[PDB]
Amino acid sequence: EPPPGVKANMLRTFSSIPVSRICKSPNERARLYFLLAWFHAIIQERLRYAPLGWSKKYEFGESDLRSACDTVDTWLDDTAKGRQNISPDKIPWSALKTLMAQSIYGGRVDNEFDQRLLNTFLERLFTTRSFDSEFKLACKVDGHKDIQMPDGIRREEFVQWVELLPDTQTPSWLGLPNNAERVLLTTQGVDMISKMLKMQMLEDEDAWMRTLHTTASNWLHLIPQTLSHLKRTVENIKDPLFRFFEREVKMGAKLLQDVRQDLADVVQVCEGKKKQTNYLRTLINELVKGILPRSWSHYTVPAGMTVIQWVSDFSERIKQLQNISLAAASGGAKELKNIHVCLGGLFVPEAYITATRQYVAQANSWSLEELCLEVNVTTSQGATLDACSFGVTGLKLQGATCNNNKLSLSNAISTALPLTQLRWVKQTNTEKKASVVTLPVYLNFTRADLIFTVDFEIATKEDPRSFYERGVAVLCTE
Amino acid sequence: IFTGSADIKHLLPVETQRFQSISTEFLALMKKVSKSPLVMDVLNIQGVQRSLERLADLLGKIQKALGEYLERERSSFPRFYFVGDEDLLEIIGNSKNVAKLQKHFKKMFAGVSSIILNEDNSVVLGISSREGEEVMFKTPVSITEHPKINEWLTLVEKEMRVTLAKLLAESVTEVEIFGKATSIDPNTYITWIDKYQAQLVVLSAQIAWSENVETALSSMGGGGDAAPLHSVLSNVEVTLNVLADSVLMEQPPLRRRKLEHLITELVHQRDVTRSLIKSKIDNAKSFEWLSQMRFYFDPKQTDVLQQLSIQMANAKFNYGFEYLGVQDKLVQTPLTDRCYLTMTQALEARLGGSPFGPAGTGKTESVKALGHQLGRFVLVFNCDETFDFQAMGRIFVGLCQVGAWGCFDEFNRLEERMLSAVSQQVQCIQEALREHSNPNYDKTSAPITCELLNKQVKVSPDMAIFITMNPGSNLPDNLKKLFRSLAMTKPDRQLIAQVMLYSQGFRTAEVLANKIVPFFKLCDEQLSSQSHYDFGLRALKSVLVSAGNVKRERIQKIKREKEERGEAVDEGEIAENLPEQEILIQSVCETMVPKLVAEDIPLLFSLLSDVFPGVQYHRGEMTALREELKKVCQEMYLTYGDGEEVGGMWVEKVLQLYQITQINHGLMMVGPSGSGKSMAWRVLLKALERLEGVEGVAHIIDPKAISKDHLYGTLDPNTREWTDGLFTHVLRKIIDSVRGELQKRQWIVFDGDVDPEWVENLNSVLDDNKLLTLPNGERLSLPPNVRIMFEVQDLKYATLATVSRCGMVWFSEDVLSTDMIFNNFLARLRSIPLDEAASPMLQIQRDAATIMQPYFTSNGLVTKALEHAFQLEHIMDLTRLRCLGSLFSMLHQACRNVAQYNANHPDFPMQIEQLERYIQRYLVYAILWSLSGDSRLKMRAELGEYIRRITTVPLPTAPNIPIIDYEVSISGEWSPWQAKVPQIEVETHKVAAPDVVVPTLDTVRHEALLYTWLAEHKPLVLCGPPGSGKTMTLFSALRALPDMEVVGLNFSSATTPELLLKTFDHYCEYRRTPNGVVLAPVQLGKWLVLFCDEINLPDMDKYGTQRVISFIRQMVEHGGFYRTSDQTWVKLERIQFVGACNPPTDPGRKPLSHRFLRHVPVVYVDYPGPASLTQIY
Amino acid sequence: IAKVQADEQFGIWLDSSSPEQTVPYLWSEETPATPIGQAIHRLLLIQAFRPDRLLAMAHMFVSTNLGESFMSIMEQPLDLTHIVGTEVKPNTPVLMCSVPGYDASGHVEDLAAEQNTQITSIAIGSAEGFNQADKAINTAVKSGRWVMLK
Ligand SMILES: Nc1ncnc2c1ncn2[C@@H]1O[C@H](COP(=O)(O)OP(=O)(O)OP(=O)(O)O)[C@@H](O)[C@H]1O
Ligand SMILES: Nc1ncnc2c1ncn2[C@@H]1O[C@H](COP(=O)(O)OP(=O)(O)O)[C@@H](O)[C@H]1O
Ligand SMILES: [Mg+2]
Repeated sequence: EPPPGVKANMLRTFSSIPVSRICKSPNERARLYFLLAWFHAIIQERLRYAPLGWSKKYEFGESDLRSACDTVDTWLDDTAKGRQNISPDKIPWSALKTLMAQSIYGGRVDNEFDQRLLNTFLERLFTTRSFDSEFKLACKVDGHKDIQMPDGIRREEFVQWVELLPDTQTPSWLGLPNNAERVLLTTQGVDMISKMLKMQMLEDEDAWMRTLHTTASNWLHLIPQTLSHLKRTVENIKDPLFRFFEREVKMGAKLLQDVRQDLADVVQVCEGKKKQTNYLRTLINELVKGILPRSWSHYTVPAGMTVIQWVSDFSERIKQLQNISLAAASGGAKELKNIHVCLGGLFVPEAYITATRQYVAQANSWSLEELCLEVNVTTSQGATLDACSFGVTGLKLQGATCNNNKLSLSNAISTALPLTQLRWVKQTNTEKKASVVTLPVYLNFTRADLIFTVDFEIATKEDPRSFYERGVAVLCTE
Repeated sequence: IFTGSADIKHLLPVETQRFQSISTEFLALMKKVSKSPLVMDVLNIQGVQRSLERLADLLGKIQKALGEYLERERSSFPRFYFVGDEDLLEIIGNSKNVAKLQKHFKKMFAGVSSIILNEDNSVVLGISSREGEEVMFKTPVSITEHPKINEWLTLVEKEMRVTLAKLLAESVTEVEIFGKATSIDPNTYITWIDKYQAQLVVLSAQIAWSENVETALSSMGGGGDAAPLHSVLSNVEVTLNVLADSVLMEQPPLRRRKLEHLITELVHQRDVTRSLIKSKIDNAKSFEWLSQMRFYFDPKQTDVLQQLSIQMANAKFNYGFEYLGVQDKLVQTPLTDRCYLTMTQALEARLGGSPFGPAGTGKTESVKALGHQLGRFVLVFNCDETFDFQAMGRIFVGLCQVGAWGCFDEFNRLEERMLSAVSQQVQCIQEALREHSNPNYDKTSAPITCELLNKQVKVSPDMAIFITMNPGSNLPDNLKKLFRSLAMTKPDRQLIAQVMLYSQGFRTAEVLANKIVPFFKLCDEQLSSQSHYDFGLRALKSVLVSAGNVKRERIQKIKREKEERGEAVDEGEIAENLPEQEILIQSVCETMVPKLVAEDIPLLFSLLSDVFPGVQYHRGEMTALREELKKVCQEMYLTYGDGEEVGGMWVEKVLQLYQITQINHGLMMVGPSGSGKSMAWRVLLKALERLEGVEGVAHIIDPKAISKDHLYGTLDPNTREWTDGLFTHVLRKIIDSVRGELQKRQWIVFDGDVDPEWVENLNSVLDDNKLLTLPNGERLSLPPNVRIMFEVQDLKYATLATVSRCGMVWFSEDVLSTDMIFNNFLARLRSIPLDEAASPMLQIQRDAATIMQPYFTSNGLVTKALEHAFQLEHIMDLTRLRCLGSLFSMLHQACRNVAQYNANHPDFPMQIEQLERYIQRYLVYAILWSLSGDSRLKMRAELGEYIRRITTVPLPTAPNIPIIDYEVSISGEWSPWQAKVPQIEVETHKVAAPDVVVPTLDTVRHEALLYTWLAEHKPLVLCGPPGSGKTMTLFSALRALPDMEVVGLNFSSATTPELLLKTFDHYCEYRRTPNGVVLAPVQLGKWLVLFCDEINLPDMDKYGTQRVISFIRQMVEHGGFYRTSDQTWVKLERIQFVGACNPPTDPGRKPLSHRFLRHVPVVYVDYPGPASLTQIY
Repeated sequence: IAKVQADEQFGIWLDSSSPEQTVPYLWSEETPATPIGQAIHRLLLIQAFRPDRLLAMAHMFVSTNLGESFMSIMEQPLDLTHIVGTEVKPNTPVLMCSVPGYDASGHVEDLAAEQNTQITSIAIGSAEGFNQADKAINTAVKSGRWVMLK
């Protein structure tokens, strides 16, 4: 395996790239190659801290570095025309940045926010200021430090600076918050426990049915007994929120009955009342091994979700569904617009966002495309709602704190957002403000599924870029 | 090779002489061997081993010499490497007969399907494409002056390039003149578009836009004056509007394709100029402008072929001037622009491209589109189990020596050895290409060569290789350092919709496209999940095509009104005043509404109001078609409704079906069994015939009964003998039109089921290509008149491909009502005679129907009993149509019994009073035995007491005996069944014989029922626990029947229709009557009972279909089948079917489909019991 | 729970960089636990409180149970010279698997240079490379040379 670390990655890059190739005139080619090495090391190290660093593990291999080196060679040669030295303002910075962002490295990148992160890294590194003696490769390093650019102009000086890099590396070198290391370490520890458990289970093979009976009974008391349906009437068929809540209630009730019947059949098999059919024995094996049954899994869930966590989430979701069902029975129109629903609990929260959009459109006689989303995180308990302002609870702001609806970068892993109050307003053509920042709202901690994009306001002089580098995002559920 | 064509003798002298001598020797040896075919005798031939070795040596020399000759010819004309060995030999042999060359021009050139020569083929005047576009040369190529084919085909290619370059120069001059005249006049614009080919028109537009933007940026440099860029954008929008109007007005197909190409180009130009204005570009040197493809045309260049220079960022290409014909341009989204940037950077860096991503992202499409943008011959090599290595080296040499491109579609489809070898060859070629980029090599005189075919191939710098790969993967490691991978994702449906709406004539295409696509996503999300729903790109294409058709129809309608009046005509104004949103919403309704379940139509209207606020859709009923439908329904004994009446829903459904037929050639009729879809489309066909005057023909085909090979034909593995399948035979017949059948409406109704296997060859036919490709090579085009139609019950296993390609008409069960079925039964009873006031038995039928009318009503005894029966439990899944068919058959037997009574007492016929009593009693008897017939005695008693509670018929006065135990005699009075069971005395010789049947209440009852249903020739089916007297009761009934031959057929799990077909060919003869081929038993006068012992048992297909059950369904519904050895309808004359299946709850018993159970009455023969066993034994 | 509430110094440990080194006494036992018992109890405490230090606490547990230098050899660079000189049979191939994006050929070339052993570098991906590798194996299996297959 390759020795992890920014210093090791940059040493490998400089060893791979020929010394003559770096030495070739103009002199700025050495610093350009150093910038390429630093950028490649930074992204390849951020790959480890996924999904915080990169939403998915892209293959930022040596082919990308070779393409980047060829691009830099060609463009620098064309600009210099054989001159021994060229001004740092003459280098085609725009061409280099665009090519690295859309062709060399952005070709593999498909996520819009990963592309945004790549653009921020490129705009921060590849600039005229990189040739200033006070350029900071990374800021707030190791709690309090800055990685200054090497002032040398030759490959020897750059490699020496690479070698004298401190051993003590932190994710703040890459741009991530320092707690990304803690998240990675606890993920690795949980993985090690799972691997050990797999080993012990194989040794345990060389009773189980009674323990499975206890587990099935416990899950049976965990899951609520039933979920009542909604009442489809002519008045409320027009209501988009109410249609969405019928769909949610029906799907949840169907899954509830399926899982309850499966648990009852497992209990009967354990007691000896029933034999093991093909599906029954497959389900029993999954329950014993702790693997989420595919038949049970019908709504998107975090990868690797265990059966116990899944039934706990199921119980909470059906409690929410029962609450909204009671609200609908009391009244299917006003309560469904003034209900504070948990976006994590809903099976398809993007459908809830679409339904709120449709409700506002019907209320204001507006087209769907003419609606823009605004978020007002209010702290007052049971805050009153506007004509078009909805209410969503349970949103988790990961990597920042929201005070007075303003974002400040925080070292905490996540902070809860009470009553985010998604509101829908008429879309305008005003330009995007500098202080506003677009935060993706991912479904879960995996960040593989995206629901919508909010536009929070950075506070004080927080750098919007710093936000993108830190990978701030909102999560529907923890 | 030699004796096949007489020309190669002159082409290859000496070699022909050598082979002539060798053939003499070989034929002498083979004559010797024919004399003594023993292996030992053959071995003992004097010096036979030496003779064979000498023959092998000499033959090899000639074959090699021939290979050297063909290599020399291919090196003479480098494009020859794309045709095969025998194709090239044919080409060179038939040099004089140029009519034999036109089939290879498609292989040799990109878009030159054929060439145009002089009257006597002395000189070549130009070239032609597959689409008919013609490229007359500036200087004709003379075959007489250059007789050698490799000497005048080179001139043809060079003249093609030079003619295209000069035409491009003139076209660019004309476009510059257009630009100098500010506003573009549509007449002159259309004149120019007609004058120049599609490729050069698009090139001229791109060159003009590039020069305009360069001048605008140069003027605006060093200031904030955005007026030049704003003027460029305004001019582009004005040109787009002019093209929209022109494509809306009537055009020839070629000019329509040119307008669509120009619209696709101008939409991209508008988007790019908007991006530039938004980015506030100052000077032309900025990379936000340099990263866009720019076309520079220099009139000062001496070389015409090197006048056009396509640059984009670092890369700087030149147009290859290869005639590409009229090929559909790809909509250039920003994603495809980034893809172009990556591949152009790779090409400049001398690295072959390699896009990757999920299938359906247009990887090879984007590669081909870029290659055509640069004017290069792009050769797509498919890799899915059709690849080869023998010709691939030849094609590689051709690419290197002609400068063409090569795209490997799904390169991972190759096996390991094939992939390794092809990767080695590609690596050699790409290393040769990268040898061009070095500075040390003298680029002025650099003949870079590669090692191909164990030879030196001078690689032209223009060639490129694109290795498209599909993850699930990794690029080969040997060439991983030579290729730059690119990820491709789903394209912009918004931009595709903009381009298509603009090409349909919608001026406000931007807003409509930004509305319709989110509406389709809204439908796909909010609407319920059904198997027949398609809201994809093909559905959007169909909706927009329908919108264009509706807009053109409104244009023509207003034109006709204003022509009838004295007002002048201005189609421009007429188009301007039409509501585009209303047209689009009307088309969306006319397309989506037919396919929607009854619970989804209000949801669709709510979504449609959400996306298109303040827009309403009003369906315009077609009065002429409504009247024709009413006439056909009256003549077919079917109820017709005008909306909210009995039959209103069904009439609405058939009208929607007609609309779907008009919009799409290939369509489906999904819906639950017994919904009315076959009646709907047959009535529609008859009414369309009556109204339009064009006769309608229905080729009902069952696709599941006949295997895929027999359905689509199969070429023989030897001699390549092609056999025509059912579908291919029908298509060939309609194409030939021997009896003038191309002037008729032919509907290829694929009545059956859709599964992912039998529709694979049908996907291309249902596509816009409308072509049936065959492994033989014949390409069967779909005629415009023919419509492929499906009558599938459900699309549970249907593929998304067919679902998207076929227009859907959902036929819910509530469409056809029990009131409709009762009215149909009564109408057929009162009109259609049973024996054949036409006849006294017809008069009896009319009296019986008059008596039964109060019961066949909306809230009558039959309806209430049917609801209660549905509430009850049954052995098979109860269906309304099975119940009603059984009841109607029983009532037909009742009136037949009345006729028999009249015949028995001719002096005193059936009095009206006793007829009333008898029919009133037999109605209750038939209701009981049709609803509770397939149910246990408990549910039979429940239904009996329910009838007793809810009836007005006097019924038996029994204290406890169920009404099912009473038999209605000819006289209306009831009679118990227990009076018909005699205490017989069995002879000691037949104590337990396989024919003796002790008379029991169950036997006297089921035998009577079987007699009625077998006399009606219904496909009666018996159910019950194994051991119940199913076969015993059936054989006793057939013994009661005078002339009824029986053929027992025991079905197993694996009994394909082959067992039934062998039974047919054993017991029946394929007599050919004047009406048609008729299947009939060898014996005369006796009906054949194809008694199937275990009808549930046959195992379902991989997609839940029973093949033999579908076969029996076809032969009991349409009254025949198709002979696969002759492809002709084989009507069944005297074949009748009976089943004796076990209950579906028993293991291995697959439940029968409702489409089959609809025709077959089901009886539940249960175990005798204790008292019955005591009596019998 | 009671000990956590009563312990004032709990917060400093809980919010420390390396809590596993100084996990406080938070469990009750009748008789003083063995060192392995202390290690396992501190492993449970670390897993419950600071699961991000679970890897370090497992390292400390394994060091207590098997010796401190148990994993120390793994930190050292590969001693491929000794591992090839002894403990590997000649007919046993050396499957030097590398994670994608890495090459292990340099280590073998350096080892062959260090031991002054003739090495035959061959790329298996080549179709002719198949037969070349077969011939090289046939020759070296008796000549006593090393064969490289890539
Ligand atoms: N317009 C109509 N008026 C009255 N009865 C009708 C009408 N259309 C169909 N029927 C009745 O329905 C039956 C014929 O239509 P049916 O739906 O059964 O055909 P199909 O679509 O081929 O059936 P399946 O879907 O089971 O293959 C007959 O019982 C007929 O009397
Ligand atoms: N009334 C009866 N008279 C004679 N045999 C009877 C009678 N009722 C039942 N059986 C017996 O029932 C058995 C099964 O009858 P059969 O029709 O062959 O069953 P299945 O239809 O299940 O194959 C036979 O042995 C037959 O003799
Ligand atoms: Mg039908």
